[PDB]
Amino acid sequence: GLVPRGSHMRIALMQHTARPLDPQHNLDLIDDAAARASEQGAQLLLTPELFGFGYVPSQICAQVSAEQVDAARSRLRGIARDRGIALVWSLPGPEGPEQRGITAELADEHGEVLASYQKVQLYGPEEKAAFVPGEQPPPVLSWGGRQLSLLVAYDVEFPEMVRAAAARGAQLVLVPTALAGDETSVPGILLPARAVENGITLAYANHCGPEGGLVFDGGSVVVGPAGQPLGELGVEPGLLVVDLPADYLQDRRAELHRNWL
Amino acid sequence: GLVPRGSHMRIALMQHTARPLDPQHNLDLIDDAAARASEQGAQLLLTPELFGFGYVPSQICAQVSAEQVDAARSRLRGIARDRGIALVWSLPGPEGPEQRGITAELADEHGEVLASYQKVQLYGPEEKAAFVPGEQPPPVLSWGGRQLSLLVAYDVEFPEMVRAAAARGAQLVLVPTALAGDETSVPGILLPARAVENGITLAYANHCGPEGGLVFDGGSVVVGPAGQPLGELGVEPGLLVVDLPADYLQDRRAELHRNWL
Repeated sequence: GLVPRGSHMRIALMQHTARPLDPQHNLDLIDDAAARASEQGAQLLLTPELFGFGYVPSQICAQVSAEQVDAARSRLRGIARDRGIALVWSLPGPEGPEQRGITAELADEHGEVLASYQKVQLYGPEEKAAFVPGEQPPPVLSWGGRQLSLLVAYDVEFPEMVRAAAARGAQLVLVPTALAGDETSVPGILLPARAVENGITLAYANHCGPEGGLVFDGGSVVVGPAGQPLGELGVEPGLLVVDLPADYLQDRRAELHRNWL
Repeated sequence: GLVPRGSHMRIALMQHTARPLDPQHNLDLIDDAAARASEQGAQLLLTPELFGFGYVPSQICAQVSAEQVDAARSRLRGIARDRGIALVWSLPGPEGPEQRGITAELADEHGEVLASYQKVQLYGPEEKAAFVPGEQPPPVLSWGGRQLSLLVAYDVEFPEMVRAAAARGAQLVLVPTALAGDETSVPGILLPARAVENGITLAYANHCGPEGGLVFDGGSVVVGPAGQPLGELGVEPGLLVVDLPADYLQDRRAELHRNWL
């Protein structure tokens, strides 16, 4: 509804099912969500991990070329510009099939790519075969009055990954994901802790329903600094729209912690 | 009740109010709990942070001598031996008032002190004035068929501290605490995450009720590896008795995480 008195940031999360290896279909779905989010007053849309090709790691490695990834990336830059909305997507990275990782990028409302990040924590044997892990810490950048960061899926389950973002100043961590198998503890136990233990907000945008042999949980959610959901979806497709409104980060004895991991 | 088929470890947690600066009274309370726990078949009793002198950091620094700490320590070693129960307590450390920290020690059922640990993460200005922070990682040792570790209070709120224990092999992390001010997020959001994110069990033994100007929350709890409470108390004094029955620890990219804290 109308923009509320105490908020100058409205975000949207797209939760939907992707079709393996059908980028025209999946990117159309993102385009539809982007238009809808923009009409609803959202300034940014977060979309799920690997949505443009479906969550099919071994098929992506075997069948999706670099030129086909770049074509999807171009289309997504165009959707950000043409729908006038910042957009976070996740595709394979730009290198050859055996050299690339899983990435996330943020384009602003002008279509300018502000940040790119390569998933550091790959999940399971299929992802580890299909992709190269990232080696760089999460980026943190000013946008819309806050410091935003990016992580991908399994990364958020590691307190170290969220702490790395918060250490660089992050306030709002945006996380494309692909979580299947009724893993309730991730959004139900881990995200709230990641929010509280850093004093940050996180947004987690999942696939939902059957896709690529798996059953995605939905459960997309935005969690505030007190660990409470500001908004959440269940298992069905949806567009979640949320208005955003002793100290751990300074107290942590990071010079000792770094020697004890 | 009777020892159950699938469990060979029964632990107890003492939740009670301490009297500031009255060790005879507070150590009697521990003795009472130890006897009761042993009768109930528990093999170990966990007791709260600084219970023997009360949670009064500035008064401990100003008024409690090293010889008075050592006298309390001796009494607690004797309670472990004489009640035939392993005992985790927390007192000031053994040094002079301006050189010591807040510690936790574990004595076995023979009264042998197996481990000592000095709290690394001091909470607030009063503790930081009254005590010196620890510089060593948490200890991990075999006892009762598992790897046990110790942390104290605020330490457990840092994922890095629990990860440091789990990295050394910990399976069961025992935590004397003193949590006041209706801080629900600690036992309600952070402990479950610390358990899940490491695949461990944690035990958290609090004070309860008014003491030393503060109002302790109770809420003592044992959390299993799925993040669910195996047993819990509310705000009243009690003796909680619990029978104990992709992979984060190996997947974490600790060599990168250590550079990003």
